This record gives sequence, C-alpha cells and structure tokens, in this order.
Amino acid sequence: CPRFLKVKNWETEVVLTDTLHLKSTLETGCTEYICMGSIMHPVATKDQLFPLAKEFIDQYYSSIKRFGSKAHMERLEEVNKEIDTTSTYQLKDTELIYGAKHAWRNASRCVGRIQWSKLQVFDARDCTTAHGMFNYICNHVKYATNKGNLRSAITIFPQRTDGKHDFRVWNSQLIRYAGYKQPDGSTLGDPANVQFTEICIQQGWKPPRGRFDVLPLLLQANGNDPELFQIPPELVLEVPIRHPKFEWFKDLGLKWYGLPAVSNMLLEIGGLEFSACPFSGWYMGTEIGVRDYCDNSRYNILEEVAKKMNLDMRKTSSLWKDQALVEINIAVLYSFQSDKVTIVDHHSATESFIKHMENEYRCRGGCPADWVWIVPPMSGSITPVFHQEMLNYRLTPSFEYQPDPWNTHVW
Amino acid sequence: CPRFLKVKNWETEVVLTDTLHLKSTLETGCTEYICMGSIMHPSQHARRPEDVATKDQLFPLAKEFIDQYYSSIKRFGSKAHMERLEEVNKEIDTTSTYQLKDTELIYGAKHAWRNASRCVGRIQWSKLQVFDARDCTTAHGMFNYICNHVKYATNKGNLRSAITIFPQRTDGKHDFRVWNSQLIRYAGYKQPDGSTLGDPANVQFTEICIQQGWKPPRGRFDVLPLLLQANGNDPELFQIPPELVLEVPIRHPKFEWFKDLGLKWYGLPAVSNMLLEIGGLEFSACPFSGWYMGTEIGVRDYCDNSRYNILEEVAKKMNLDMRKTSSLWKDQALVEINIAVLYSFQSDKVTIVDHHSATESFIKHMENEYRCRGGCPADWVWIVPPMSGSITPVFHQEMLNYRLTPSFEYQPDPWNTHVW
Amino acid sequence: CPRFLKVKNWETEVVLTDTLHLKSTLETGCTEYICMGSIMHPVATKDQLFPLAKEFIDQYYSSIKRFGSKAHMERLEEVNKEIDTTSTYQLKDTELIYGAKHAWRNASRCVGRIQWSKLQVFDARDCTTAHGMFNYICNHVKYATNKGNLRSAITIFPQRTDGKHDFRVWNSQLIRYAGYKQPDGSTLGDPANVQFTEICIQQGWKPPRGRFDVLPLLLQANGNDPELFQIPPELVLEVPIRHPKFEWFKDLGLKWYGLPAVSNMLLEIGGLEFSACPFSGWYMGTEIGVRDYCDNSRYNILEEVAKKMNLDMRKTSSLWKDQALVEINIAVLYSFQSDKVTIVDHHSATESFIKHMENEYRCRGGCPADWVWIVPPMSGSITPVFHQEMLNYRLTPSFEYQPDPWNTHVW
Amino acid sequence: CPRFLKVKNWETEVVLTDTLHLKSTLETGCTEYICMGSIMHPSQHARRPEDVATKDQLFPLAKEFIDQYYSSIKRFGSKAHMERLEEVNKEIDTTSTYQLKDTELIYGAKHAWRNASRCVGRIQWSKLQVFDARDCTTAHGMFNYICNHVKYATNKGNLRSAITIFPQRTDGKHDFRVWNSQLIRYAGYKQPDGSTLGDPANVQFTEICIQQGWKPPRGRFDVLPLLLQANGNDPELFQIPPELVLEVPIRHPKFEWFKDLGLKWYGLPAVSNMLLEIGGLEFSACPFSGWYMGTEIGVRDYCDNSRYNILEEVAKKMNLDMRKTSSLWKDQALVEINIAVLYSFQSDKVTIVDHHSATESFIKHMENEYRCRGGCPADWVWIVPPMSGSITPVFHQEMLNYRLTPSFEYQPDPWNTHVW
Ligand code: HEM
Ligand code: HEM
Ligand code: HEM
Ligand code: HEM
Ligand SMILES: C[C@H](O)[C@H](O)[C@H]1CNc2nc(N)[nH]c(=O)c2N1
Ligand SMILES: C[C@H](O)[C@H](O)[C@H]1CNc2nc(N)[nH]c(=O)c2N1
Ligand SMILES: C[C@H](O)[C@H](O)[C@H]1CNc2nc(N)[nH]c(=O)c2N1
Ligand SMILES: C[C@H](O)[C@H](O)[C@H]1CNc2nc(N)[nH]c(=O)c2N1
Ligand SMILES: NC(=[NH2+])NCCC[C@H](N)C(=O)O
Ligand SMILES: NC(=[NH2+])NCCC[C@H](N)C(=O)O
Ligand SMILES: NC(=[NH2+])NCCC[C@H](N)C(=O)O
Ligand SMILES: NC(=[NH2+])NCCC[C@H](N)C(=O)O
Ligand SMILES: [Zn+2]
Ligand SMILES: [Zn+2]
Repeated sequence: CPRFLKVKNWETEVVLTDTLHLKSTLETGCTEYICMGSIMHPVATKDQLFPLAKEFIDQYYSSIKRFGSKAHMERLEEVNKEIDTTSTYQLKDTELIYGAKHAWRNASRCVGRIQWSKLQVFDARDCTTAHGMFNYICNHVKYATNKGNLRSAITIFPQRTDGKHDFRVWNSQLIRYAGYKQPDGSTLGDPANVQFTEICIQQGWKPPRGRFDVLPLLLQANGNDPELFQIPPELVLEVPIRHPKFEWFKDLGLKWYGLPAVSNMLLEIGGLEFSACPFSGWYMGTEIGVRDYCDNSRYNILEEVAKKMNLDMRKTSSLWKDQALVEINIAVLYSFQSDKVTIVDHHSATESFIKHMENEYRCRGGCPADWVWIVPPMSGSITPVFHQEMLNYRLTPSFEYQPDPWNTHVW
Repeated sequence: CPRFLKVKNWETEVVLTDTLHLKSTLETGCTEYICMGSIMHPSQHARRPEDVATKDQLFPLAKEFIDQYYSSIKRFGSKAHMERLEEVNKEIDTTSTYQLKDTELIYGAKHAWRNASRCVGRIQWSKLQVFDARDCTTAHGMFNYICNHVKYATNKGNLRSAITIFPQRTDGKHDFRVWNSQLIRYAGYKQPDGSTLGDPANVQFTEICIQQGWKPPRGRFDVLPLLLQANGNDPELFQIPPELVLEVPIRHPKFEWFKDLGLKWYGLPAVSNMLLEIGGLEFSACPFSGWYMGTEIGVRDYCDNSRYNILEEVAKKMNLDMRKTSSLWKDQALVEINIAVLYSFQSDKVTIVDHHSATESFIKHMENEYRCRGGCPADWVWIVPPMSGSITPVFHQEMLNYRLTPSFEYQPDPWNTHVW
Repeated sequence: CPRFLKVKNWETEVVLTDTLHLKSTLETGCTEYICMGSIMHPVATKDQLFPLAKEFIDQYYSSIKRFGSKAHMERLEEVNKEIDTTSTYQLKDTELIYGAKHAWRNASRCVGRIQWSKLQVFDARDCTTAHGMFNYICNHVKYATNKGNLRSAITIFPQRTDGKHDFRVWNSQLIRYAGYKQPDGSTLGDPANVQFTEICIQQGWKPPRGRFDVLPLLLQANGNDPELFQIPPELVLEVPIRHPKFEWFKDLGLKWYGLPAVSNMLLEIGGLEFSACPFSGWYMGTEIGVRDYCDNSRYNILEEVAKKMNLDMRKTSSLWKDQALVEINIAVLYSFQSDKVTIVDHHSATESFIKHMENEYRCRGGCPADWVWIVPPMSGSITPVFHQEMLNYRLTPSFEYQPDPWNTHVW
Repeated sequence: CPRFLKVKNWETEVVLTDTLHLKSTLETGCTEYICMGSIMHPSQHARRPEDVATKDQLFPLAKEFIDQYYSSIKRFGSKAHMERLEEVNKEIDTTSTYQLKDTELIYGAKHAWRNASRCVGRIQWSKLQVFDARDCTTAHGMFNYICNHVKYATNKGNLRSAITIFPQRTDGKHDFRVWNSQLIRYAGYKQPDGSTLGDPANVQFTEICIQQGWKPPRGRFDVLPLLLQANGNDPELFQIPPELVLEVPIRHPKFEWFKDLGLKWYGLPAVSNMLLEIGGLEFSACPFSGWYMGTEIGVRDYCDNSRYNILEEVAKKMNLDMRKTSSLWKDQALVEINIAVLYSFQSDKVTIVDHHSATESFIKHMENEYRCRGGCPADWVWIVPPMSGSITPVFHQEMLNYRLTPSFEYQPDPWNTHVW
C-alpha cells in the first residue's frame, strides 16, 4: 500500500522493484510533508513482547523452510509460556545466530553487507561480571584481528531485564584513541573521545597524554558501576601510515588501529534488547583517510599535509584540500596493504555493495539502504552507489542507537 | 502534529530551529515508514501533468500566494490586499484562471528560486533579472526572447542570473515549451560503432532535431539548435547565433598536454525544461540561468560513465598505474580535471564558483534563512557536491527537505505528450 | 508499512490481523488529513499495460500453485509479445473466470461475498452486434432467474480497445422501472430512472406511462449508437407485495422484480477494461423495502403506508416512520418467500458476511470492506457488522464506476 | 495538494463546498491506500499519552490557538493579539507551559464541541455553560465541583449543556482524572453462571470500586460512585447524593406490561474520561454533558448484545414468532423499545431528542457551518443513528471527516497507567 516501489539506477537505466518494504513495522522519522533523510538520529511489557516474539519466531521458522511445522508451533507455545511466566524469554542459540546476522543484513547504513552471513557470533549470555566481559572482549579481539587477516565477529552479552541490570560497554568502539582538551582550547589526540577520556581519568586511568593513546575498556555488568581494564597491548594491531611516493609522509607520525569494533549500539531481536553487543568487521579506507584524519573536528590534518606537499593554499579554487585528501587516502590503503591488514577502498566496497543490492532484490525483494551514509565521503559520483536510487526503511532484527551510558547511570 | 524541529551541524555544534516547515502544503514523497530521499522524481500525489487546474484547485492556491505576497510587503489585511483577492477570485470565477501583476510575477520567480531545495546557489536568490515574456505568441517570438536572455545573462563572461517567463498554461492544448533541456547543450550521436559521440544525455533530443531537418555537424561538441513550441504548435528549429554562445577551451595550469584532449564547455548553464508554479498558475516555459559550480562540469558532465566519461583518457595522459582500484587513480584524475575546469574558466574571466566556496556560502545563507525566515528547505543528497563530500561543510550539516510554493517542478518531456 | 493492521469487534472483543492490505496498489481517496469514507464516488499505453498484465498473471499462477513454472514463464512471454505487437492482450478463459470471481471477492461494498466463488461466467467476448448483446443478455436473465431459484452470474462483453469501440449497456441494471416527470413536478414510476427513460423515449420507445413499466434495453456494441430491445416479458420475473397480517397492503399495488442485475459497472482485470459486464445475484430485502420503496427520492411510500396503519403522524417522536419501515420490510421478505423467489434478510446476510470475513482473514489475511455500504440501511446496530471494525482498500481485479455513456457518446 | 472539496446530498442534490478542511493539522488515521473510517481509535501518530508537550511542541500549538482566538473576535494583528502572543511565549520559554485566560478557556471548550466530528448535537455548540475548575486541588474539591455540575445541568429535567474543567496536565505526574467513564453510570457484576448482572460495560470499573471499599448493592441499576483522582494521587471514592441523580422508569404508551420489565435509565449523559486539548494544553479531567438522543439508550444501551441485551425478552412479551430471522422480530421489538424510551422521558419532562429531529437539526447545522465557516467535520459512521439509518437525512449526506483543534480526544483508562 503501495505494493510495489521502483528504484532506478541513473547510469545503467536498470529499474528494480522493491516489495521488501512491506515487511516494515517501525517508523523512519519522515512524514508525507517532510524528509528527515539527513538527520543523524531522527522496558517491554508482556503485552508488547508477545507480538514481537511471535513475529520473530515466525520469520525464523519461515527462513529455515519449516513454517507451520510442529517444531514451529511448539517453540511458539514455549516462548509464550516463558513470557507469561517470567515476562520475558530466551532465544535458542540458533535464533541468536540468525537474529545477529539479520540485524547486520538489515543495517541500512552499512556498505559492507555483502558479507552479512559470514559472521562469527560469540554467545556471552552467561556473562555475569565486568572481568568476565573483559575476557570475552579479549577473545573477540584476538579472533577478529587474526594477525591482520580480519574476520567479522559480534559478542553478545545478557539481554536487558528490568533496565536496572543492563550490561554496557561504555567505549563507543573497543579500540579508540584518547582525546584531551588543552589549556588553549585545542585538543590533543582524538576530539571525538574527549568526554569518554575524562570519565576514564576520573575513574583512575593514568593517561599517557599523547596523540594515539589506546583507551582502556570501561565495562558495566548487570547494571553495576563500570570497571576499567587495559586491553593487553599485544592484542591491539596498529598500522603506521606511510605514502608510496612521499618519503616525508611517515614523518607526520600518523597511525591507526586495524580493528573497527562498534561497541555502543543496541541489538534488538524479537523484542529482546541486547544493550551490549560489540561487533567488528574491517575498514573501508575513507573512514580513516577522509573522516578520522580530515574532519575539522577529528585529527584535522589537511593543512599539515598540504604544506608538506608544497601546495598553494591561498585560494580555495586551487583544490589544494582535494589534492591532499587523495594523497592521504592513497597512503592509508597502501599502509594497510603493505602490512597485510584487511582494508577495502571505496570503489571496490561500493561496487560490491551494488552486486549485493542486486542479489538482495532478486532473493529478498529489496535492500533497505541509506544513501546519505552509503555514498563515500569523497569522490561520491565516481562510485556506482551515487547513481543508484535507494529506499530506506527499518526491518527487525536491527542495530539501534542508545543513549550514552553516563547520561543514565547512577553510581 | 505540528512541532518546531532542530537541525544540528556536527562539526560546529550549531543547532537551528526550523519553524518554516509548518507552512508546507505539498508532499515530499516519503512516508512514516519509507524514506525516498534518494529518489530523483518521487511520486508526490501531484495531479496529472496533462490536466489543468480546476476552480476548486485554483481558489486556495491563489489565495495562499496572494496572502503570502501581501504579507511579504507588510500589507496583510490591507484594503489593497482585500481588493486584489476579490479581483483574483472574480477572474477565477468567470474565466477559471487569473493573471499575475508584474510585481507578483517577479516575487513569484524569486521565491521559487528561494524555495528550490536542490539549489546550493540560493544566497543569490533575490538578485534575479526577470524577463516577462507573457505577451509572446510565436516560436520566432520565443527565439527573440531567448536570444535576449542569452545575451543579458552571458554579459561577456560576467554572468548575471536571469529568468524568462513565457505564457502560462491555459487549457493544456496551447502550452509554450522549450523542448531543449538547457538553452545551450551539446549534441549526442549513436555511432555505427555502438559507441556514442558527443553528449550521451542528449541523444534522443538530437535525433528529434535531425528528424526535424537539422543538419548535424557530427562532432563531439556541437551546440544544439533551439526547438521551440509556442501556443501548443509543433515546435520549430532555430540556431542560436554563434557569437552569443560563450565557450571555454579546457586547459590545465601545470599539464601542458591537457589542452590536447580538445575539451571545452559552455559558460551559461540555462535549465529550460522545468515548470514554474506561482499561485496555482503554471509556467511551462521558464528558462533560468545563473553560473556554474565547477563540479557540475568537471565531475558530472565530464566524469559520469554515462556522460563524456573522460577518466581513463586523463589517467593515461597522467601516466597513472590503473591496474588496481586501491591506487585511487580515478580520484587523482578527478581532482586534476576539476582543477583544469576552474582554471580555464577563471583565465577566460567567465564566472565560476568552486565547490568549497559555494557550499561555505550556502551554510551562511542557511543561517540567514533560519534567522529571517524560520528555516531553509534543503535536499542534502543534491546539495553535497559530487566529489570531496566531507571536506565541504554541508556534508556535516543536517537539513530538512520540504516543499514550499512558488516552486520549480519537473514536467514530462514534451515529445512524450505532443501529438503532431 | 505498517505490515500489520488490527481490527476489533466491539461486541465479541475479537481482534483480527490484516496483512492483505499490503497487496493494495490503487488509491482510496483518503489522505492522512482527511477521510472520504462517506463520499459515494471519491486507454492504457503499452508501458502502463506490461506491469498490470504481469501482476495479474503472477497472481493467477500463484493461485493455482504453479508460480515459477513452466506454463507461468511461457504465459508471461506470450502476454508480453502480445502487448508488444498489438498494444493489448487476450485473457485465457481460465484467467477471465478467475478475474471475474476475484473482482467480486474484492468488492468492498458487497455484503454478499460469502458466495464469491459460486459465480457463473458467460464469456461474451465473441460478441459484435447489439442484437448479439441482446441474445447474451436474454441468456443471462433466463439462467440467473431460474424460475425464482436465482443463480449468480456475469456476462462479459469485449474489452475496450482504442476507447472509440466500447461495448456498453446503457441501463444501470438489466431490469428497472421507468420514471416520468409530470407537469406539476412530481414523478410517476421510479425517479432514479427519469433521465434514462427520456433517452429511451427519445430513441422512439413507446412508453406505457405506468408506475412499474419495465424499461427496454439500450445497448451499444463496438462504440456504435445504442439500440433498443424489449426483454421478452416471460423472462422478467416479478413479485406482487403483500403483508402477512395487513390484508390491505396488497391494495397499495406494489411490486418489484426478482433479479437485481447491475449493468453499468466496469470490470478491470490485469489492466484490461471490460466496460460492459452485467452481473447479478439476488436481493437483500432492505434494498427494496428500505431504499427503493422508502427513499424520499425513490417510491417514497412511507406516508401512505403509515396512513393505512393509522399511526399518529403528528410527531416525529412517535416513531411512526420506523414502525411503517419495519412493516414494509416484513412484506417484501414475506412476498418473495411466498413466491419462492430467492431473497435474504439483513440479519442473515450480515451474519453470513461476518462468517465470510473471518474465513477471509484466516485464508487470505484480510477482507476489504466499506462499513458505510455494508451496514444495512435500517436497524444498523442490531446486525453484527455495525460492531465490526473494517479496513477499506482497493484490490485488483475489481469492479469500478464509469461515466454514464450519454455524457461521452458522440451520436 | 490543497483543494476545495464538494459534498453532495443524494436526496436533496444540495452540493456544499468545503474550504475548512484546509485548516486541519492533525491526522485522521487513513492513508491514500487504506481507509480507517470505521476504526474506533485509529492510530494517528500522536505523541505518547504519558509524555508531556515539549517547548517545541507547545510554541506552534499555542500560536495557532491564540491566532484563531483573536481572529474570531475580529482582532487579528492588533496590539492585544501581539501582546497576548508575547505573554504566552514568555511563559512557555520560562516554565515550558502557559495559562489560558478565562475567555480563551471558554472559547476553547465551545470550539472543541463545535469541532467534535462524532457529535450530532452540535447545533447547540455555543450554548454551553463552562465551569472553570482550574483552582481545584483535592479529590473532595473535585466532588464538590462535580455535584455543582450535575445539579446545574439536570435542572430538574430541563437539561442544560455544561462542562467542568479541572487543572491541566503539568509534568504528567500530577494529572486530574475522573476514573468514571460517565459521571452517572450503572454497575455491572460478573455472575457465577457467566452472565452479567447490570451493565457489562462497567464490570472492570465496578471491580475497582469494590476493591477500593465500595459496598455494592448488587442490583441491575446501581448508580456507581465517583472515583476521583486529584493532583496525581490515588483516586478517592465519593457517592453522588441520590437526590441529584434524576432517573426515568421506562413504560410504553400502549403495552401495559412494559413497566413490568423494571427498566430505567438516568437523565444526564455526562462523558467524563475524555481529554480536552486547547492550544497544546491538556485538560485530562473535563466532564461534559448535554442530553440524550433516544437511540443511545433504546438501541445501544438496551439492545446491544454486550449491554442490557433486552431484545428477546421484549419480543417474548410482545408474543412475536422468534423462530426465523426474516420475520424481523428483532426490528419490531427495537422500534417499540425506542418508542418507550421517548415516551417515558417526555412524560417525566426530562429533555430528550428523537433521532429524526436530531439528524434534521444536524443537517441544518452543517448547512449553517458551511455558510459561515466553510465546512463542518463529520464522521458519518457515528452520525448516522444505530436504527432506521436511511429514513434519516444524514444517511444520504456526504460528510468529510477531519480533525480541527481545540478538540476532545480519547486518553488511556487511568488504571492502565496509574502507579499506587
Ligand atoms: C566486514 C566489513 C564491513 C565493512 C567494510 C563495513 C562498512 C561499513 C561502513 C563504511 C560503515 C559506515 C561507518 C561510518 O561512517 O561511521 C558501516 C556502518 C555500519 N555497519 Fe558496517 N561494515 C562491515 C561489517 C559490519 C558488521 C560485521 C556489522 C555488524 C554485525 C556492521 C553493521 C554496521 C552498522 C550497524 C552500521 C551503522 C553504524 C552507525 O550508525 O554508526 N557492519 N559499515
Ligand atoms: C547563481 C548561481 C547558481 C549556482 C552556483 C547554482 C547552483 C546549483 C547547482 C550546483 C545545482 C545542482 C545542478 C545539478 O546537479 O544538475 C542547482 C540546482 C538548481 N538550481 Fe541553482 N544555482 C544558481 C542559480 C540558480 C538560479 C538563477 C535558479 C533559478 C532561478 C536556480 C534554481 C535551481 C533549481 C530549480 C535547481 C534544481 C534543478 C533540478 O532539479 O534538476 N539556481 N543549482
Ligand atoms: C449473491 C447474492 C448477493 C448479495 C446478497 C449481494 C449483496 C449486495 C448488496 C446488498 C449490495 C449493496 C447494493 C446497493 O446499496 O445498491 C451489494 C453491492 C455490490 N455487490 Fe453484491 N451481492 C450479491 C452478489 C453479487 C455479485 C454476483 C456481484 C458481482 C459478481 C456483486 C458485486 C457487488 C458490487 C460491485 C457491489 C457494489 C455496487 C455499487 O457500488 O453500486 N455482488 N451487494
Ligand atoms: C445538546 C445535547 C447533545 C446531544 C443530543 C448530543 C448527541 C451526541 C450523540 C448521540 C453522540 C454519540 C454518542 C455515542 O454513540 O456514544 C455524541 C457524541 C459526542 N458529543 Fe455530543 N451531544 C450533545 C452535547 C454535547 C456536548 C455538550 C459536548 C461537549 C461539550 C459534546 C461532545 C460530544 C463528543 C466529544 C462526542 C464523541 C464522544 C465519544 O467519542 O465517545 N456533545 N453526541
Ligand atoms: C548531517 C549528515 O547526515 C551527517 O554528516 C552524515 C552524512 N553521511 C555520513 N555517512 C557516513 N557513512 N557516516 C557518517 O558519519 C555520515 N555523517
Ligand atoms: C540516485 C541519486 O538520487 C541521484 O544520482 C542524484 C544524487 N545527487 C545528485 N546531486 C545533484 N546535485 N545532481 C544530481 O544529478 C544528483 N543525482
Ligand atoms: C452519503 C452516503 O455515502 C450514501 O448515502 C451511501 C450510504 N451507504 C450506502 N450503502 C449502500 N449499501 N448503498 C448505498 O447506496 C449507500 N448510500
Ligand atoms: C466498529 C464501529 O466503528 C463501531 O461499532 C461504531 C459504529 N458507529 C457508532 N456510532 C455511534 N454514534 N456510536 C458508536 O459507539 C458507534 N460504534
Ligand atoms: N568498517 C566498519 N565496521 N566500521 C565501523 C565504524 C568505524 C568508524 N567509521 C571509524 O572510522 O572508526
Ligand atoms: N549552476 C546551475 N544553474 N546549474 C543548472 C544545471 C547545470 C547542469 N548540472 C550542467 O552541468 O550542465
Ligand atoms: N443484491 C444485489 N446484487 N444488488 C445490486 C443492487 C440492487 C439495487 N440496490 C436495487 O435496489 O435494485
Ligand atoms: N448525548 C450525549 N451527550 N451522549 C454522550 C454519550 C452517552 C452514551 N451514548 C450513553 O448512551 O450513555
Ligand atoms: Zn525521507
Ligand atoms: Zn478514510
């Protein structure tokens, strides 16, 4: 209603038909009179949980081609008695694996979804303490890093109960660099992490006060006050950034970590909420080269690089920023590759994503996709995704945003 | 339910409050469940293009526009307001259409620009020369008006914004249409090769011209003739006098070989296929022009695979290693082409703006608009330039897209409608 | 989007879930800001036809559980080549029958749809003249009347081609009574048929000028001027109306016809348009007893029945109209039953409809229904449909309104 | 796209033009693809019931209301309009709420009635007594105010329309609520045999009253106590003084046995569980009353299968042959019950309107409203009486349903939300 929606690719003229949108139950934020497409961010009762669980179990049994089976019916009744009796329920291991992979399949902001079914799921639902969380995270980091040959993984901690016993990873990613405000108002290190760094120091962390200090983990188990743990340094793979032609590039002393491991999202499956679910894949180069290094509110290196390149910086129309941007991005890829650390460039990644989108239309009837996030932050129209119409809608299971845990926790 | 909305800039932390969206009366194409922000022409439950406005459609649309006009000149509820409303109503009542005052037409055109959510150039919105061509009756008359537009707008390279507005739709059988999609564009030809010579965007229009008896030079940059439909008649061909057509040969400030590619482009971007809607009145022929942002030429026109597709050519001449995507050879060539376009336009003293300067001005305009008007409708997908997105400030700026009227709207290609 | 909608019955508290709304492709007339639920009325190119034909053939092949065959793929190719070469296509007999039955299944205004699959389809696509049409119409009337034991039926004339060659039955129903404007402004016979009656007279029909004159058929074949034909009187089954207790009722000289045969609708199947498609079932009593007899702008008999009942008519609050209404409706049912002519009362009809709706939710995931038309025009809340929430949406194949032919027709 | 819409009456052929729907700012629940005209509580994308308006929600809602109010007293744009708007804005920015003037509250209440698309009684809309109870602070104070209401409105059978308006919502933790669905209603009791004694609609509410300590007489027509929530505290029980409760024993003008059924009803329909929204302010306790239309009692209260369900018992005493549905025995009994209700109220001099008189007046009202206001929102599903539909003129009248504010809205039963 409408049944069929069409997307066009403006380079190939290929028109595709979406019916997967019909499975949407959650709202996007837009209305018929306003589009919120560029806005970054536009305790279940028994009664609410029943339908959400049924819908999930239903789709699970359908996916394994056993819809209507007595297994299907019995699982439904078991779940139903479980909710009725404890006001919640437990996923079977198979359901949790399915839910996690599908939350990734459904993530409309992820260009990496061709890999969605190749995902190692660590089931940490028996975890009870922050030291326990630390151990699981270390196994995840070791497994995922794999000496540079990165492998996708998610570690899933106990689901929410009453909301007073939440497991949380206070870090926004498992591995990030510290940020300190300087007396003159500038920032040393990564300005994105200034608040989180302050919390860590406040909690007792001794800060080395350099540019690329790996943050410790701040871990909350069962709603208890969070605890600090240092990731053993031999587990954190880093790459020093050099350039294949500019010998001076290494002199900038840039580096970055190999494993991008988002750790502050909420994974929702059949109405159940996994507030601690760090997951990791591998980098697309522009995430580091364009955003991390060249955002004005991040490491902000364009000007230094341009100076070393001896560019004429007096006029914006010389495109000195653009020129430097490319060199930086060349260096990031070249450095990761030289060190045998899995990375993908924005051309290869977006081309793969288009193939994935086409497979998804053919087998699933569509592929929810957020064009604003999917198109890379540089060279947008010389990647195929710029020219591809897309439709954005929300399927469950899904990854969602949740408030920072310091905004809620009582000590 | 009505509410004020906040937009945040994620670099500056500046948060702005949108109140203007509350005035929107036209649909965006999204729903609560499905966002259609990246669809180029979403369905927006508009009435069929071939239909003309009924009285019941016209009355509210004319009242809303006249109210907004009298409100804008600080004369809302005045005797003149009331009398103008009465006159407009009698006209709709007795003829089922009305005529705009010249002042209203000028106001309408500037506001349609002010309201164009896809336009990054709107800081310039009130500086618009409006050529009122509503007395035009023939295709030759149209030609004359268009030659004036081209001459005034071009201004020997010192480009000036302008719009020329032909007679409004009546019964839908006497429409004025400029068949060209822009006043000045290059021909495209399907070759015996299978390849395309010239601009592939213009292949169908080119065949129509040829079929109308136009003699194609069959080169890579043939300026297209005008094909102009007056009063609903079959369209007629006219060659723009070549001396009115300002072109720029493309060269690079450092690469002496770049000029050997034999690239050029025209100075005057003049969109000619859109419909201007003011108070329910439809101006189906309303060519308008400003000046280029360099990426329009250097990224899209030159580097789209379905356009001139010059990336490989240029990368070869640059002696780049093209074996792997990860060398970013495409991105290197792209920066150089875009340098050359800006340099070539600046050297010939033809107005151009680069994507950094254009987007920085847009941010400034947005802020002025939130302060003086309560918002600025903007389509992020179109506003963020097609290269270097996040090293421009608009990438980091949340925008809200909504449709205000007066507006510029798309309309079907006339060869899809026209019976000969 | 949303995938699930709920309807509640406010007498039983049963909640049903609708998913059939998802197959909707056509608009209703409402918007998010206005409801047009009580508004009575709120040629296809090659490019339009391809998708409409595909959607239909797909749903047909899915209905016979052969989706993705073999026969399905070839039928699609055949249809596509047909549209390609001729800008139109022909339905198989199978698909025509299926389409006709589904148009009835989908008609949200019809309370009689429990019967939807028991429909006799007379395929009149080989018809070419008005006399041909007359013949097919005589067949339909005779078969559907069946001496009082009415059988549902539809006769389908050739589809529209260029729009200049339309088949049309100018009558709104095959059997209806003439109406005559009188010099003093009153009307003799049925006021609803005055315009059509004048046309007939203008075409040289010699009018009896009584209260219940059965109209001639006015039939347009192949876009030609329409022609007059008298329905052989022996084919026209009528019922004199008398009352089981009031011996004086028969003296009112009332009668009606047995066969309600709507003849002015358009049947749309897979993008094809059948502009002449008379169809019939049998009456619900209130149609005659409440609407045809008691509408102020119909036979308007309330006051004279009330007079004969000797009711105090001086105050609305005596409910003299309501009493008369019930008595007239009793007489209609009693008369049809006494003469063994199929009829259904509004309790039995609406009860069957709720049972049908429940069947449709179980097997099809919903049942579009227009509450405004489904609730009988008397005694609303003492039928179960009044208490039943319904969703209205438009499914194809469908029956649609079309303009009176005498507005368009060039003589 | 905005347009004027036409509604036709299919008996009288009168066509009216609706312009008022263009003012609507709240959703109906339908979409372009799915009509929800018969859903009792469609979801309309309202904010969560248990949230309170933010500044960003309140600023435009308050401006819209104050504009309509000053426009109504022909004072739009005046100094007073501007200064009132200024004062409201300071209050919102400073306390994130505001207070209505007495005149604004009275205007708001009357227009909420005028705007109630499901009410057939709106010809009466401007004749409404407003009891301003915004100074109330206790459950006992609520009781006193409600006693005042019942006494004023009943007026010894000569019923007068009234509303009593308790303090608006603040943080949502201090809500005033009448837990009763109407001020006067009959208890219902589930019986060991599975039947219900008294009124099944009130079983759950009755259960709560007994749990709270009310001693149930356990009969068929027990007048329920008030359960009153002040300032978000647990609610308190209060019996209405029985001399304030006017009741009518039902007898028939021809059937001597009718009185033997021991039926009665109360004179005063006082809906007490709705929320009154004025300018984004929320009056969660606002009991209002007019007088009955006969069918509300005769058809629904007495003949719904899930209410008193009296049909078969009446038909038996009428000696009807109940073996077949097509004898229309149910329809005959229905009419007689309805005659009895009207006759009884009229004999006792208690205001009542029959459904012919009520709907004929409503048609007149719609016509007045179209003439003076440009429309009348109306929900046909609710307006058409539950018996004899098409022998009332509203059945034949096309209606447009849309939502204007101020308005009366549904809110959740407080026992689903309340923390003890
Ligand atoms: C395996 C290689 C992968 C690649 C190359 C990749 C690529 C990306 C990129 C480039 C983004 C945008 C990042 C940003 O701008 O902040 C993204 C977002 C995202 N990806 Fe992936 N992805 C991968 C794997 C995964 C995995 C394993 C998951 C989860 C199981 C995942 C879920 C997400 C989600 C939820 C987002 C949105 C995050 C947000 O809103 O901040 N992706 N992906
Ligand atoms: C003065 C210099 C101007 C600049 C630098 C500018 C910039 C731009 C750019 C870059 C686009 C996107 C073009 C594309 O991707 O195809 C655009 C679109 C547009 N601009 Fe401008 N603009 C200017 C003047 C104008 C004028 C004079 C008008 C009309 C009065 C106008 C109305 C529009 C409209 C309606 C669009 C959307 C076109 C579409 O949908 O395809 N702009 N503008
Ligand atoms: C079998 C016995 C049937 C019964 C008892 C029945 C009942 C009804 C009734 C009472 C109406 C409302 C009529 C009015 O107010 O004018 C109606 C409408 C309708 N029915 Fe039936 N129906 C029957 C068979 C059929 C058949 C055979 C078809 C077509 C195959 C059909 C399609 C329709 C349509 C399209 C409408 C709406 C017509 C309009 O908008 O004017 N029904 N039905
Ligand atoms: C003058 C006497 C009045 C009459 C005869 C009358 C008539 C009616 C009727 C028959 C209903 C349908 C009730 C139902 O089916 O449950 C109704 C609904 C309504 N009326 Fe009135 N009305 C009157 C006065 C009022 C007053 C004084 C107000 C408020 C100030 C009001 C506001 C409403 C509202 C909001 C509804 C919808 C209630 C709901 O959704 O349950 N009416 N009216
Ligand atoms: C305002 C805008 O939505 C915001 O800058 C977005 C744009 N697109 C993005 N795309 C990706 N992949 N990641 C981001 O952080 C952003 N930021
Ligand atoms: C699919 C997508 O909407 C389409 O390619 C858009 C993207 N953004 C654009 N932005 C501008 N300015 N111009 C365009 O033509 C486009 N094309
Ligand atoms: C205005 C209103 O929609 C119109 O009177 C409708 C109401 N319901 C109906 N219901 C049926 N079945 N038939 C009708 O003709 C009508 N008329
Ligand atoms: C399902 C349906 O909407 C519901 O039964 C409505 C129908 N019309 C009504 N009409 C009025 N006046 N009052 C009601 O309670 C109802 N109930
Ligand atoms: N490829 C991924 N899995 N990315 C997740 C986000 C990493 C983030 N963009 C960063 O630069 O650190
Ligand atoms: N700056 C403008 N006014 N542009 C209008 C569109 C021009 C178009 N993008 C082109 O490259 O030809
Ligand atoms: N039951 C049917 N098939 N009805 C078709 C409509 C008949 C119409 N209502 C009449 O009174 O004549
Ligand atoms: N006329 C009114 N004010 N009605 C309000 C609703 C009364 C309700 N219908 C009842 O029967 O008790
Ligand atoms: Zn959107
Ligand atoms: Zn609706």
